[PDB]
Amino acid sequence: MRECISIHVGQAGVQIGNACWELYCLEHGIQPDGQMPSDKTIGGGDDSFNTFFSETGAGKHVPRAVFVDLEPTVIDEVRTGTYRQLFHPEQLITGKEDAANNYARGHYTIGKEIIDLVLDRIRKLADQCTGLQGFLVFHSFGGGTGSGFTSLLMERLSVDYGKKSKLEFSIYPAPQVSTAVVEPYNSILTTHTTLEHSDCAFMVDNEAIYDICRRNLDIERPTYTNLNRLISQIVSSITASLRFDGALNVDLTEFQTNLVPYPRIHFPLATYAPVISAEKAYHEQLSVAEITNACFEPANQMVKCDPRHGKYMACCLLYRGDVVPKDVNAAIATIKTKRSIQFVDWCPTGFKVGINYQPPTVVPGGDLAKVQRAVCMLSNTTAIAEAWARLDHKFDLMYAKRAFVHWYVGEGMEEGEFSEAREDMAALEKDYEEVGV
Amino acid sequence: MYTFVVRDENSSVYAEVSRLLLATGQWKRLRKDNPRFNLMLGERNRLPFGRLGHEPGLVQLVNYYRGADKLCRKASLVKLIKTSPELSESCTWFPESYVIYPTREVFLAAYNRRREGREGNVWIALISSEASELLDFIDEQGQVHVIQKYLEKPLLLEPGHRKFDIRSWVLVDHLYNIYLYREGVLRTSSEPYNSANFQDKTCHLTNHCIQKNYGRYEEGNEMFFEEFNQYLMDALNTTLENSILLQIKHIIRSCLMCIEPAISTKHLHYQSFQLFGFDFMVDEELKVWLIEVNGAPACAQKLYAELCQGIVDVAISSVFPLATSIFIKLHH
Amino acid sequence: MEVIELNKCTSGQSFEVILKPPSDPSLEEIQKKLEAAEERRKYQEAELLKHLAE
Amino acid sequence: REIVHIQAGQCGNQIGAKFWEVISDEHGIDPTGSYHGDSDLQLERINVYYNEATGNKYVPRAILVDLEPGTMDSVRSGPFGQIFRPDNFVFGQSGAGNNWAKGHYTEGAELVDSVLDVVRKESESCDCLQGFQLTHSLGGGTGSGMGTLLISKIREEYPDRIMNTFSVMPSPKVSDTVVEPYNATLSVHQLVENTDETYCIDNEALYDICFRTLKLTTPTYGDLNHLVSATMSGVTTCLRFPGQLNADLRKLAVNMVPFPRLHFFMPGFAPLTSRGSQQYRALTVPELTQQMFDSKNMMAACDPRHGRYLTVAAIFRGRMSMKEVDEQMLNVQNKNSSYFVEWIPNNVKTAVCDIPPRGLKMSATFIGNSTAIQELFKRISEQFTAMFRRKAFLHWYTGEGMDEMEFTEAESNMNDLVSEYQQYQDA
Ligand SMILES: Nc1nc2c(ncn2[C@@H]2O[C@H](COP(=O)(O)OP(=O)(O)OP(=O)(O)O)[C@@H](O)[C@H]2O)c(=O)[nH]1
Ligand SMILES: Nc1ncnc2c1ncn2[C@@H]1O[C@H](COP(=O)(O)OP(=O)(O)CP(=O)(O)O)[C@@H](O)[C@H]1O
Ligand SMILES: Nc1nc2c(ncn2[C@@H]2O[C@H](COP(=O)(O)OP(=O)(O)O)[C@@H](O)[C@H]2O)c(=O)[nH]1
Ligand SMILES: COc1ccc2c(c1)CCCN2c1nc(Cl)nc2ncccc12
Ligand SMILES: [Ca+2]
Ligand SMILES: [Mg+2]
Ligand SMILES: [Mg+2]
Ligand SMILES: [Mg+2]
Repeated sequence: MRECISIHVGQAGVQIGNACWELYCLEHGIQPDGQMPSDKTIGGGDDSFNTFFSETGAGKHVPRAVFVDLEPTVIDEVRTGTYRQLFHPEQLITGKEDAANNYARGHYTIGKEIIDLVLDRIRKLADQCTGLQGFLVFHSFGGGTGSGFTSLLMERLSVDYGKKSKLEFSIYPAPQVSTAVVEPYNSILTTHTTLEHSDCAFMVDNEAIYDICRRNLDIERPTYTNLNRLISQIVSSITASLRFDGALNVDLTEFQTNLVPYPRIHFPLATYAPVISAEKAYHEQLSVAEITNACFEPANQMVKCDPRHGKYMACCLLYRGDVVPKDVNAAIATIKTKRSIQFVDWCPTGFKVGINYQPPTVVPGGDLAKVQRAVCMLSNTTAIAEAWARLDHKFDLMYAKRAFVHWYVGEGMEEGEFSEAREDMAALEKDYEEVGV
Repeated sequence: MYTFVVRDENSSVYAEVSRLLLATGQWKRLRKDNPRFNLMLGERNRLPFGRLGHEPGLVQLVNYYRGADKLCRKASLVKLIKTSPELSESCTWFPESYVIYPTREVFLAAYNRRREGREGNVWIALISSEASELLDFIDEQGQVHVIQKYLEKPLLLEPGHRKFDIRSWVLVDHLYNIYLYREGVLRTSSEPYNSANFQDKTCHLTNHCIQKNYGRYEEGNEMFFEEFNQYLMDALNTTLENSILLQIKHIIRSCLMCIEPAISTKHLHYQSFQLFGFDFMVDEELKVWLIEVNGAPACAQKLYAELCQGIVDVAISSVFPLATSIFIKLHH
Repeated sequence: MEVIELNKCTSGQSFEVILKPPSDPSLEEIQKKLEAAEERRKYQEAELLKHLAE
Repeated sequence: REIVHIQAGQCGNQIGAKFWEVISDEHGIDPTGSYHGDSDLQLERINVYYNEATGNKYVPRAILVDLEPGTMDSVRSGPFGQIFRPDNFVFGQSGAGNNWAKGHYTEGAELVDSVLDVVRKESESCDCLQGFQLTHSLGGGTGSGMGTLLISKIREEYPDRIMNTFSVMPSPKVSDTVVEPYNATLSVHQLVENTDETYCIDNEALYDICFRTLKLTTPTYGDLNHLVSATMSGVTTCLRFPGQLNADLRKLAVNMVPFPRLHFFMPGFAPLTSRGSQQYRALTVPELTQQMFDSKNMMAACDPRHGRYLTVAAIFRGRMSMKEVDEQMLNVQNKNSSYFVEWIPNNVKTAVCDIPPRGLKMSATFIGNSTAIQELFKRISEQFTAMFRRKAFLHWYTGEGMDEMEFTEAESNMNDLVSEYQQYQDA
């Protein structure tokens, strides 16, 4: 057994972390006080779920997690919420004034004063690990803390944990729920600085999650709570192999090996099905073939884009519920004949499949219906670069006029970091084009 | 009001479609780079499909199918037919073609049977009967090009003994309905057909531009369906519908149904339509052959008003409705 | 379809399906860039206080 | 995230008092400072504007400044006058005579240090001071001259805090003295350099609204201040109430101000209401949205169709469909996209607050950074030059030690501000 430490940075990272750990507790039978009746080894163990939970002598199962935000109101809700007993106070870190939607304020001005404290709190968890594998880092692209402080934290983690894998769950900005007009700046700045320090990053476009909630959950105006419960389901599907017995994606290193053949192109596309409303009184349970076929509909992706017009480098299918390999292979044979699934020429055309028999868990009173079977597809397709093209275009429009640049320069950043960051993105988009034509 | 942007000022078709939209009073034109548009009349190269369908509160439509180039480039068309089982290696309405990369593997294998049975053995790039002289031409150029069997026995109009090609305009809407404009046009050669030398190629190349005697038998070397049909009746005792148009509809349907999975926008966050130009060649036996597909065609001055008005009715107002049909729907 | 490396446990199973084969900065540099940025902030603030003193 | 409020001069203290009346009622605080409200959303962010006192009393973090006692006596006599900390009353006796030089250089200089003493005491009690908001007029002497002197000194002692002002622009339609263009031009020069955000409250617009729209034939300052207090309550909603945004003054500045000098906002309000008269039909979300963007609802006498919007912040208050709000706001941008600069994508942000202001079931407040605000500064620049070309009335200022050069400099900077706004209206 090898431990994983989760780090949640900024409002988006913290609130998504809340949703994930709530779901983790429900999936493992861990109560809000940290007790786990099914765990017969009191005070310790090297079970699969111990990758995410440590144990006290009193039988408390404590998330291997740190929450950090430059302002306290969001993490204060964790300190007084349903799962307040779950976390030790020292893993919940807050300042008093946030990055004001400003990457440079989060990375330089305010981040320089709290980075050492955060690394010391992370060191405290690392010392409880017999064989730490790496980190899972949750944050927004658009927030000043989520972008600015995350990139600083990621750099230092490479220095202090050089041999450790680092995975990201990143919230890509969407105007329908976005908060700041400068989020394209913060996204490009943080992506540039973080690119070489991340082994694998799962982007979630709030636009995709928003529309999925409106379309399939019949929520007219989804809130963060609606979005995060859906995101936590996808995050759970992705991390289930780390928390449960199995042969696929059992260590963070395996994510890179299975999903990322080139280091810089390390942004797999997540596609999830089925998303069914709890309110719907009559539902027809979808078969293996139907939910698998849904993995190739852009409407079910975490980022809207067209994989038919890109190339695949890797594809994993993560099933939960009543699924046997025979039906998966049958569904795949049909799908291959009716869909445009092109792989790069230097990669085999194949699916890596994992099945957990336990069907997806849903939070009581939530919006998601209980389903008999679900699947999350992780495909590394060049089509995801459409999202970079979109982001870089918005960046170019504002930066051509230097709009808002004075706010970043005023925090100690140099104008040249804007163009340096943008050039890295131009190279990234070029990489995706070489691999996809 | 509905909003639209114009990003290909060189399009005669959509220049006319702009005016019609403005003339309705319910359409406003924005500047090229304004993102809050309902309709994009996009550029022809590097159209940013990835930026479409991400504007909250705007249903967005574009006049091009992403992925339709696979059909509208000569090299890609040949690959699409040889490798797609729906069309297949032995498709009856596409001439033998081979893709040749200029610094040929199997082309010489067929050309060397050509010398066996002493059959017609002229090919096209640009026309020749000797391979090693068209290949000196391919490589002294630079880009890729296809070499295709030149049809030696075409149908010749009388009087004149003339060669011709048929251009059909086909509109595909956001629902992937396939609409064949009822008006076609024959692009005739004002020169008599000479099969004794292909070096002189004004009687072989039927392009309206390459006809710089031009305008003799009919205005602008354009014979339309009304007259061409009456000709087929007087001359050959048949109709345009029976002898030619059935095969043309079959070919159009086949091509577009083959790529529908790859280019359909049915469940996409943006919507597409596109106007295609299919070019057909008719042989001595009233047999139709597909020559190529144009993804950004122009029209004939006679037909601009009617066809462009039809694009608005079928492709634009169907998605953005306002406050007898000239198309034949090819069913599938 | 080639089905390989099938592994079965009580919790589920995993396997692979093939259709077709193929055709950092140091702590020192971080500390300096953070200090360089802080130098620029303090320079800009000293310029303001100079201007306010005038 | 505490805000320190400062009100200076006659106008500043009169709109400042009404502001505290309006938001005190919205938060359920009475003239004695005791909270007798019904909802806890009233108290969640009460500390932004109120200190807590012995006995669960709420004391506005407000400092009242003037060079003459008269208006401040009226405030302490006013309905809520007993809620302010008595030590936060700082006044002289000589008055400023509608003379910027007196407020900035002579009379004001004698009093400014004792105002900074009160500011320092209020700031030191702050858990984490956001910054300051100043209410003042630009056409007088104390709020204009001493107010901008305070802003300068406040920036010197708190260079990393946000400075926000509600600045009343003079108008010959509502005018006390001919020297108001002089005082306003000198003040705008200060505001361009030493505030992060300035709400341009134009007495010209306030008069026109009372006259043309509210059908008041002879509006008083009390009628003008009714529009001001409703606007000030609106634009501070996201500071005072817990929303999706958790907004503060710095985030407002970061997102609204693409270039540091262009930080002068056009406020707007809907529905437009007169005092002591209640209309009974609530506005639908479409009507709220269309009115809030209407030039007739703008508090700065500028035609928004004469420029382009750099950024916009819109706040809807009341019980309404947020889905309908999103659709209507998207409708405005999509149908009028030429008036929103294309080089700042998605430059219109919306917030919703369930609590409506007193007397209304739904309201909308508009905050616009429009290049059309240059019309306001051009107007003042023309009135300034009409007198300055003859050096008329200058002796009131040279008598306090000022030189003509300083007038020439303020004129040039404001004309620069005008041309800088023009630069981005053509882009
Ligand atoms: N999906 C999701 N997105 C969120 C959530 N909270 C914020 N966001 C998104 O994150 C972006 C803003 O970043 P935040 O995380 O709120 O900001 P921050 O990291 O706390 O940084 P500062 O507040 O600027 O110091 C916007 O695009 C929001 O849409 C959330 O709970 N779920
Ligand atoms: N296999 C073939 N057999 C006989 N004639 C052929 C032929 N291929 C092409 N041609 C003749 O050459 C002419 C031009 O060929 P082609 O259509 O490929 O060029 P092009 O792309 O410039 C015209 P467009 O783009 O309008 O379709 C045709 O009109 C036809 O008369
Ligand atoms: N809107 C509004 N404007 C005022 C009020 N009182 C004065 N003014 C304007 O402010 C300017 C006079 O400044 P004033 O505040 O009275 O002088 P000060 O005491 O020296 O700051 C003129 O432009 C007046 O029209 C008021 O109560 N409301
Ligand atoms: C143009 O983009 C913008 C404009 C303004 C703002 C933001 C982005 C992000 C958060 C801060 N912010 C706001 N701040 C405050 Cl105090 N009140 C607001 N009321 C309505 C809307 C926004 C408000
Ligand atoms: Ca145990
Ligand atoms: Mg935050
Ligand atoms: Mg062509
Ligand atoms: Mg007065």
